[PDB]
Amino acid sequence: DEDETTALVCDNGSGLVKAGFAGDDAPRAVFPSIVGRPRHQGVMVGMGQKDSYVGDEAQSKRGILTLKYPIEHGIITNWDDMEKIWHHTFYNELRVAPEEHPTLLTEAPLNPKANREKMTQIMFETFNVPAMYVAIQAVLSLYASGRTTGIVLDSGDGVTHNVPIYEGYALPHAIMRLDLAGRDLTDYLMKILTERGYSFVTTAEREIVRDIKEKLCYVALDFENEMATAASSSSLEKSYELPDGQVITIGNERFRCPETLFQPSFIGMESAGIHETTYNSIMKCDIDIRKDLYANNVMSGGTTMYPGIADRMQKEITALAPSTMKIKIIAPPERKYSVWIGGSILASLSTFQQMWITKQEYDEAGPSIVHRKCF
Amino acid sequence: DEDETTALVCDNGSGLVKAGFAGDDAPRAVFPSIVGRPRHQGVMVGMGQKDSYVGDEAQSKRGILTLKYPIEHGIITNWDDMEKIWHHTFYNELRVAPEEHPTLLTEAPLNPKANREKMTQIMFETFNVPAMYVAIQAVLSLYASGRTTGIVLDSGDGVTHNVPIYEGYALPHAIMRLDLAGRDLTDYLMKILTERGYSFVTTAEREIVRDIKEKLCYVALDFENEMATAASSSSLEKSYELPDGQVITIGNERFRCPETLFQPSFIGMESAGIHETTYNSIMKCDIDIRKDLYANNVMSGGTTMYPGIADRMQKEITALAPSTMKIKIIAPPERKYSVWIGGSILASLSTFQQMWITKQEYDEAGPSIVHRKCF
Amino acid sequence: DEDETTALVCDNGSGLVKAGFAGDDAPRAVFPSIVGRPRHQGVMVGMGQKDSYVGDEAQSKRGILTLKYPIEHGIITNWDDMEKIWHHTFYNELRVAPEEHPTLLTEAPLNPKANREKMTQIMFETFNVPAMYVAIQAVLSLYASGRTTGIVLDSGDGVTHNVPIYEGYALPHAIMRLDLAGRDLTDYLMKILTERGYSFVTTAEREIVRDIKEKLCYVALDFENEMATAASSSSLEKSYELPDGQVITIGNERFRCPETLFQPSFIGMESAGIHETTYNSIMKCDIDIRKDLYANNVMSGGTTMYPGIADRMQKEITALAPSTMKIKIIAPPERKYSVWIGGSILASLSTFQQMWITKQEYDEAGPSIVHRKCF
Amino acid sequence: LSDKLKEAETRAEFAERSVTKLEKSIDDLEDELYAQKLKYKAISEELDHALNDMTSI
Amino acid sequence: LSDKLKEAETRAEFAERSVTKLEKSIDDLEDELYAQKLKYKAISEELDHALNDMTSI
Repeated sequence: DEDETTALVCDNGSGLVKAGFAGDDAPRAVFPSIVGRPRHQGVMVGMGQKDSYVGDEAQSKRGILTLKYPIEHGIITNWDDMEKIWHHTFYNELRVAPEEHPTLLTEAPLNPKANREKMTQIMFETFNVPAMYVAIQAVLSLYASGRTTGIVLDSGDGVTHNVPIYEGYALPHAIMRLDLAGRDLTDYLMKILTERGYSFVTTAEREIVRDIKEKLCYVALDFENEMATAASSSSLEKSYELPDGQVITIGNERFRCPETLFQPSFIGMESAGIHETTYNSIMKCDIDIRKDLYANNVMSGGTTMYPGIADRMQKEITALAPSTMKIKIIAPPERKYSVWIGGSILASLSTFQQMWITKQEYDEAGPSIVHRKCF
Repeated sequence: DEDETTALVCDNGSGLVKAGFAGDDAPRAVFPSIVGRPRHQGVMVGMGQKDSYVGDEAQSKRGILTLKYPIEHGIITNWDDMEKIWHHTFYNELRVAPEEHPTLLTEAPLNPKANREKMTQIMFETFNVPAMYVAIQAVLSLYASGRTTGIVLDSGDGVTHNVPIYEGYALPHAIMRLDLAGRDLTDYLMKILTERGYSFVTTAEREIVRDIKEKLCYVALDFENEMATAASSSSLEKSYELPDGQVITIGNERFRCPETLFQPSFIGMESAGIHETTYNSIMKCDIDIRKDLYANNVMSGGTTMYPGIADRMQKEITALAPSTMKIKIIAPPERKYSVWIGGSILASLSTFQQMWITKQEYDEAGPSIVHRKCF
Repeated sequence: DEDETTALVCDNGSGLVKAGFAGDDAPRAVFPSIVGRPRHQGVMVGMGQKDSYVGDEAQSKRGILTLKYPIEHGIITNWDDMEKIWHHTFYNELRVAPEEHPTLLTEAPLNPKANREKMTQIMFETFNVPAMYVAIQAVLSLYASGRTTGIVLDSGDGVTHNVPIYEGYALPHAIMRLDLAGRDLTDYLMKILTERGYSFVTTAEREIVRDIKEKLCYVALDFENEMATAASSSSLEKSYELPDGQVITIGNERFRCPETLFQPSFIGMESAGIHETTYNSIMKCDIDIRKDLYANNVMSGGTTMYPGIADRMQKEITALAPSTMKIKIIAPPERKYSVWIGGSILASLSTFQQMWITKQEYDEAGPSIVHRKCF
Repeated sequence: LSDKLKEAETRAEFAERSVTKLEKSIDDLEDELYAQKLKYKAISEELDHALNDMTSI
Repeated sequence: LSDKLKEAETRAEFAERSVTKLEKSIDDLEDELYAQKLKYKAISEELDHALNDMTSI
């Protein structure tokens, strides 16, 4: 509920969409970035049944639906599905019509430009939003974390960008984009669970493995030591109950999934991992910047939920990092929600009300305008 | 905050800015002559952020700034950045306002006249100082050291002046203005540290090297012997800790840099070194002058603080000089900051209160007046 | 397979290696400075398969190899990998044993001492070369161009050294070492091609972008006007064919890349560009030297093959230079092969036979000898 | 041949551009030589005409 | 491509002759400019010299 024409804020990834009203500390609605479609022939009539299902509808009726998402490795590929997600999120759950509210959408700085143009176009042409702005995900993560300086390691579902910012300024030459994210970690787990005798390939099955990953996995402070024990003893297996009452137990696979973050070679990627990019983004920053970024490396986005990741990352960076200097990783509670929270912080600033593209400038120029007006 | 209209005294050089009030025995504060500017695009909103930073602000936020020095080897060219340096020096440090105090600034005897005219113009037109006086650095150097007769060896960051003064009179035909200074040593050290595998090319790197030089360097009494051992053993090496935690170990570069003062050919300069210029400035004077000048070679400015510098120059001058006669270097602890002290001495003399340009004479004549009123 | 005991010429850089026999006009063995290694688990047996691949082998089998460069920013960081490049270049392609062929290697004037001594050591202890020499690329560039005077802009993959020579003598105080090179231009292009929807990060991708740059990029004489049309119309776009049959179409990125040479801030570098450094290499030399260096601005090495660069530079230096003065660029079609050609000229010169360090002097003094004997 | 053509086209285009640069530089030299003669012999020859009068008296 | 190459190469080599012809003409115009500058200089200076010598009388 809202009693003022505040800006709307909405973070959109390949995982989930978080939305709410600017000025709060949390989204008021969160939906999966999913549009579902039936793959069966109907026989009964007078059954209702939709052509397409969105967000929670897509998951609730998923037993006979194929589930697809609109965003791939940071970009929108299906604008029509994003319009459905935002239509449902804004009008049915948040009960707000964007026509009366400015809207803030987000992306990291290296995100292909088509994404910013589509975010701008959908809100101006299908929602008639009076104003738009596309913000940097690293900017919003630092606002949420209480920082102006730090490196944002946005280990989300799609892509990780690891963007360094100092005194509120971009250091773009040092952004070390990485082709490793939560969606790939799910795929690793599906293959290793197949080795254990449980094949997961269809939509319902893919959703189960994603759910297993989120609830059972952890990074492991020491991979080899954790594996030496997990591979030898059943006492480290965690039992997950499958939707049909059957169970699956997961042992060292429980940590080998997130280990891909430290071992991308697990999914065929030519990279050492998220700690390597954390290190390279700071390594390329000015010598008089480094000390402030090393003491403030920032976790943002999801996959940061791993109760093994907090110590695993600081150990891995400290090992590469300079002596004398304090090396530290910030792993705030505003995790998995930091971009939305930062969005609220930015959207509600008085200093940000001059940053909006109006629905005047938009129609005169078209959506390419976002490329000149936002950053 | 002062309870008297004491003159303000400031040495605004290519290196440091020294300031305090007339009548004291030291500058109250010393900081670099730096105005810094962001070299990056801002991305966070509501971050404050200046267009330019001054002095210690410029160094404190330097991680994203390019840093410039308005004074070029003794002359002021970027008067706008110097207005900011003076405003900071006076109001944020000394807590004085030139409007309520006469002001004394200083320059070398063969410094281009443009420097004295521009300093006079700005203090009268932008700070509304009631009076001005551009002093000679050589005059101030001997006042601080306690001599009416001697050679001023002001070997600081900008230029080495080399001027003989006898009984308070200039002997100008014997001035050996030399383009060899502490500023060249910083850049030379960056190049020889590059030879060791530690390249330095940027502002941050230059400020790091200036710090290495100021803390690790010396000249030594016997260069070749010091060189032979430094080049052969770790026993003459000294480490330095960089701002980012890197450690550089420096050997004969520790003195090979500073040695450029005696061997200018190291930086491509056509010069016999500071000891020969001292020697010749005396040899060009009458024989009833030389007896007093050789016994009173007086150090002022930076680089005079290097171990072995007074002994190194005295040895070389003595070797070039005739026997029977005594050759001596005066090198008091009030080094590098002694010209400021001399400014305090001059500003406070009763015999100097008729030497001021007032803000009447100034407006009637314009800033060129300094050329006739000061000396 | 050669008919004379002629020294080899091997211009081994951070990019490619041009090798051949002294006395000729061209290299005979041209390889990338690449050592490749498999990053996959084998399934078939009896497949041969090397631990490492070099030069053309590294590129031919690159589909599953990670490719590394043993040389970075002008120096060898991995000498074991250079022994592998050298063994192949010498024995398989040039088909010569160094034992009877002294071999000339190249370096930049301010290149770290460690690199010049390590190159000397490998050729004497691993290849048993009878003698060694390490040459200055600027010397070689001037011989190839028919000059003893000029500014050599050796603008290759590693470092741009900006080094002046007059009447065959070095003018080292005026060398402007610059941390901007062809490798950075490739990285910049990968980042702006990401903006267009084509991210490039892996070895295959890194090699593709370097090939795109070499084939499609240019500077022209006016960036802003070229950008105004490239950013507005498909008429300035050029398509590049990717190895799998897919294509990438590139617009203003085509010139924005190499423009970093004139705008280093594009990669976060604190520099005014290559024309400022060329200018300072001329300007920092004596006034009676400047006229000859202005008239002999010499293009050498890589990046000199960007369309419009020889004239772009003459224009940009002219813009900084005094009027009346003639600024001239030397830019023959033998561009970039001029270092190799000079290596041939110098190595075979009768006046330079005494400049070779023999494998007598080498063992008595050790590899540091190169520092005292070559120049 | 496609590459030889692109290269020859680069050379043709190079030569068209080089020619263009030289079309500009020939005209600049045609105009600079013109201007220098037009102002130099016209002024200095005029100065020698003035010599005819300057050195009279 | 063989025909397009022959044209690109022919046009390139021809245009390269236009490059060398314009370039040569530029150098010749510059030698003329120089000579013109030299004569200008020599005349103005000969007159200024002689005039300085002959300012008086």
